[PDB]
Amino acid sequence: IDTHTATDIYQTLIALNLDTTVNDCLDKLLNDECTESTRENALYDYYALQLLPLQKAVRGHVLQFEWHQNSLLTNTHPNFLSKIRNINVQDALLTNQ
Amino acid sequence: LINYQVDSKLLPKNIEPPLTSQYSTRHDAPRGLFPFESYKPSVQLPDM
Amino acid sequence: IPQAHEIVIPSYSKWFNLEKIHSIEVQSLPEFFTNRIPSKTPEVYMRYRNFMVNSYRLNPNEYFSVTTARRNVSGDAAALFRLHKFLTKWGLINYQVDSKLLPKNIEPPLTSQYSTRHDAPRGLFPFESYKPSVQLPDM
Amino acid sequence: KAGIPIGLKRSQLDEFKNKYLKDVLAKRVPNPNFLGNCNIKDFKPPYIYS
Amino acid sequence: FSIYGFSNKEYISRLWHTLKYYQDLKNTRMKSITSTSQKIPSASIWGNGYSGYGNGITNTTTRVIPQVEVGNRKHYLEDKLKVYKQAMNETSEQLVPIRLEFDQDRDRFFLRDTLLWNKNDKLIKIEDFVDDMLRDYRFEDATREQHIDTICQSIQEQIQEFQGNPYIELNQDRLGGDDLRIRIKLDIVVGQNQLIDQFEWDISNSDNCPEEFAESMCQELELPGEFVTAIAHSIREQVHMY
Amino acid sequence: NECIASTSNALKVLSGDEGYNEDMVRRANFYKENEAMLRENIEVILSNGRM
Amino acid sequence: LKKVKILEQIDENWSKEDLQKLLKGIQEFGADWYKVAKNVGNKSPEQCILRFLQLPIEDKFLYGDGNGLGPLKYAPHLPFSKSENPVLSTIAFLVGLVNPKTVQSMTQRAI
Amino acid sequence: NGLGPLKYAPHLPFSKSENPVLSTIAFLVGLVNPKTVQSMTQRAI
Amino acid sequence: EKIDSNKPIFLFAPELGAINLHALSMSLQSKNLGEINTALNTLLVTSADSNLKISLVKYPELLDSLAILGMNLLSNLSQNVVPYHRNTSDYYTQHDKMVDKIFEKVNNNATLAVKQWDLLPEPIRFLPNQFPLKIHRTPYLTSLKKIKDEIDDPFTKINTRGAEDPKVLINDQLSTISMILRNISFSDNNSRIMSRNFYLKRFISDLLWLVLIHPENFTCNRKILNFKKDLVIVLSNISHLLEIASSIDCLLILILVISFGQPKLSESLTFNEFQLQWGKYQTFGVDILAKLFSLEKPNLNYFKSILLNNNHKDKKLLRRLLNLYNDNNRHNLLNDVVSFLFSAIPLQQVLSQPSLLIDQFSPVISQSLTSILVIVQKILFNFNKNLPFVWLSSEENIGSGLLKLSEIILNIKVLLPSINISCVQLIKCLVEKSICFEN
Amino acid sequence: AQQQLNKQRQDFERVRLRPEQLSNIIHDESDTISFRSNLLKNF
Repeated sequence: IDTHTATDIYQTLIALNLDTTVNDCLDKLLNDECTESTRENALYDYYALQLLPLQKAVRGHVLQFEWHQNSLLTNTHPNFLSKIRNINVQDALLTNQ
Repeated sequence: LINYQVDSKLLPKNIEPPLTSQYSTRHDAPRGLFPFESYKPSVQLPDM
Repeated sequence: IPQAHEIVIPSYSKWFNLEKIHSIEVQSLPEFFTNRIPSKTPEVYMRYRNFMVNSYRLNPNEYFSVTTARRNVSGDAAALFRLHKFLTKWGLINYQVDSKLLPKNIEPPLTSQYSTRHDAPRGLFPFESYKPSVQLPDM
Repeated sequence: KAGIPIGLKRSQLDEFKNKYLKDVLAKRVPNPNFLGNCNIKDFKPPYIYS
Repeated sequence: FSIYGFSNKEYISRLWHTLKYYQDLKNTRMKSITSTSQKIPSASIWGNGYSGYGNGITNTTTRVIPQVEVGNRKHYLEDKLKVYKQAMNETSEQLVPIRLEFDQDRDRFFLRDTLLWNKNDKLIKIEDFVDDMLRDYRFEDATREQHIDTICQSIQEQIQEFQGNPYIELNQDRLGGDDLRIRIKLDIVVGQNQLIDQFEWDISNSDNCPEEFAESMCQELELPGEFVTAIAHSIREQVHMY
Repeated sequence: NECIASTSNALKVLSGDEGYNEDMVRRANFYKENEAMLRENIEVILSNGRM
Repeated sequence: LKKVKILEQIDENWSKEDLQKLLKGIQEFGADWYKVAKNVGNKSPEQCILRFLQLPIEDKFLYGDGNGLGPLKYAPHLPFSKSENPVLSTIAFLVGLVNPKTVQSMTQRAI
Repeated sequence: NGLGPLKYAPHLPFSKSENPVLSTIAFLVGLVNPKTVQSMTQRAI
Repeated sequence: EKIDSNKPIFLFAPELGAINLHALSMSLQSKNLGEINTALNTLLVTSADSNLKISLVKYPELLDSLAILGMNLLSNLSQNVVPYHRNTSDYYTQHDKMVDKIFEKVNNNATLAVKQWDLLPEPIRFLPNQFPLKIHRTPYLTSLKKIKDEIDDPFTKINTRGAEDPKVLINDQLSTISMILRNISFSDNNSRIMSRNFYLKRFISDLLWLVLIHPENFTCNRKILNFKKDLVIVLSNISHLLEIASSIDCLLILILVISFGQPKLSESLTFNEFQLQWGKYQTFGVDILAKLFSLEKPNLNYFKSILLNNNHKDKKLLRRLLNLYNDNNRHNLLNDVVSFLFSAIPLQQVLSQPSLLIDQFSPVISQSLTSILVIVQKILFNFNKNLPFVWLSSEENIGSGLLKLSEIILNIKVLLPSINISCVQLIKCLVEKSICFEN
Repeated sequence: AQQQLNKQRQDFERVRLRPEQLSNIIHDESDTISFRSNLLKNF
């Protein structure tokens, strides 16, 4: 089974369904034989579906900040260096003293 | 039983500097607090 | 009285809020929150603290000293000293006394506002873009 | 003492801000503790286009 | 052909484009470092850091600065274990009225002040308090370093001769006290005005609190805080004299 | 399941990629479960003028 | 069809008129959160941003309420090959259907 | 909608059907000695 | 790999600008996650660098901050608590009170205490959950093998990331704190200040307890080994002025130091050569012991009591731990300590081939001899086993090696005159102690 | 003359506590472990 084409189909179907529901909201708006509840619901669903990508952008901004907050160099750079030294003559002289 | 009728704003009060609670403040942040960002995202629905 | 100056606090003092007491204040100044002395309560604490902050923010250019607070509010000078030092330590007061101007920056590419692209990589920003499947069987 | 002219009403606030402009024109160089002269400036997000 | 493809060549094309972007980003970062090394301030992909305020100015070459002085002073750092040790074992708030008076045709400087000090206080050293106070009055360095010792001795003497409140150290506390009443006389010269007053005060009662009384009087006459603290100090001073 | 998850994550790491799972963060539960984190982040971003 | 019934997010602290003002204000001013807040009134900018982020607009068009997406769940990185490793892709699709306890019982019976 | 991701699996229309699922099943069970298969499950003849 | 090398993850040293120690301290003392992580990363990048001095003399409170932070984290790690994004709030005359209380009572009928808390939490071992059941004495080579096995697994969780698991985040914060302490311990003023700091020693005690007694809460074996390395390096830089606070600390220090050797498989020496190229972390343990024994005050009295055999809780815990270690199975700890000290002297390697090797190894030989001599002369009647005789007749014949070392130095650069005398003194004292013990 | 003792202590400690670098500092395994190569091998 081809998984790459399956994911492509899934995403394209999402996009097409969004577009058809926007068209149907416009339709329910453009005829006057609908009630007031239907027309109000259509108008505000239109507003929401038109704001969807801005919501994605703001969510992505906040999630970027959140991912950056939890980042530490010891996790990303496991081979970070430190300050090793050797035991030398001065240690022994100091112990004797 | 005492000073019930006196209009408020006529009662005595302390002589103090006014309140600064409804003020707008700016924050001074260190260097590596915010990430670097690329990719200006759509912000508009794609044509189909 | 309208706001006449700009008010800057450090970013780590974001927790501070008038008409509220944080756990940092309780942990750092415990003498006011143990019910051992009747003249040291959270109400008196908020009184003194708000007095100091309000009186500083009317002229941020000037150092707000301990002698003026000691002279204008009534209490032992030691507790007022401790509270003034706590405040001036966490920002919140005297933070912009002798302020300097930032000269001017030279901006190399990609270090400026409105410097973002559609073709740039999306390192973080978890939302991805997919290739539309336009092929006769998939159609 | 706060620097407000005197007896300002709720209606004059913005004029006061305009007065601030006049204040520096009547040289004088503003501090970073001057309304609208902060050293820190907003850094707009990527979804804001301009 | 789309760069958002999964196949094999589109994935690697995307990786190559990402690598090229990050390489030119590193080039601009090196440009910023080099430009700031030659003392030409340059903007950075990480921002400016701290701007000119407290905490000083980032965007210099590179240093380790212990702190930035605020008002030409260093930050006060205390011992938190001693703080909690005093706070968790406290019982009373014995307050001493302290009066400082120095003339010029005597020790060289002139200075007058009144103050209240808690005698059951082991946290703050009188030398630090006096140094801070002399910095508040904007004394020159030489004069401060000369006279801090005299002022500290003056303050230290008055604490030692404050034996205390008798009706407390000797347990009397009769809920109404005895009737020993005295006249308390005020003469306070804050500003260009002078408040003169006189009232009766009972010194056997441990319920009489001078702070609340002074606060009430200054509310009823519309006076600033200077009068409040002066009146509280005067009441306490004369009560202790008796 | 563990094998599939580990292979995908190994590919992600070898490509030099990071971030959240896209399918998890397109849904509304993620934002009603992480309420406190989102509040704190929004305040920090606003008060600094980044929002 | 499926309708994105937005005006049912009436959760107690918000209200139908509040939601309407929020949506119309964001449609007017793009990301001016202060103008949107004063358009709604009685609520601060941060509450408006929170409510905006929590709105479930897309959810009805996504695959499921929460089986599972399966391999598709890892969308950007999919190490599968129909040509070279034909068994693993099919099994990746199939593991979602089965009940694992019966699978354990059957393999133990086989052994 | 019992089968979650099998909906999106591509297939040529109207002609030349291919069977991934049944082929995988027949391949995987063709390796395991039909007697122990009969013992494994009751579905097998 | 190239992309990872060019990605903008964090700043490097040339672009930190002016670094402010007060601001970093205040960032650490706030309870914001992002502030803490930024402060930690800046401190790591600075302290790991050369040409950048973090002077604690000019701002000492910084140290306290770090230690205090660490302590709380350890607590939260032991009791399975996560401190960030708590979903809680995080905020908070007698005559007048008599009067308005009468008022409240009257209105209610009409309608019809001191606080106490500590600055730090109770240590880490008095908690009812942290009671010793087992000592984890994994050697160094076995630990390396475990680290290799856990990284070379197909289903390895070595790169979960910090935003996907909170326990990984707490562990990363603790690792950064420990690396920072290790890096800054490398200076005279900082080491002198760190030797007397009260919070640092309490943090060291808590971390030792959690690493040796209850290490199940860490997510990686490599993090455990790195904690141990950081501990021995800090102690090596600091122990020339350290005063120990408890006996449990002495026990845990002994166990940590001898864990860096190579045990074999009591009647003989229980440690092997531990070659030379295999590791150099053993020399740090030798150095720690030689310097800590120098103080015939609290430290010497504690070590004597431990090797020969709230204060009630400490006595119960000490008895529990000694019984856990030794399980006539007494003085196994003495035997192990002395066998470790003997195995640190590279006898076979220097004697096999000679001047260059002893010139390069004279410090570790000097301090090993010093520690063994102190133990033999000052620490050494509940014994039921002639210990110095089992050291003398140990089938490895260390006496012959000491004598041959003395001779080689004789036919032969500031320590050799002391090493000669130490060798001969040690041989003589071992023989005399053998005879007296048999008596 | 307590400052001379302090200068002597400083000179001694600068030599004693100086860290080695890019040299004989040679590390064991668990320091020179490549995560990338192990991830590739296991893949």
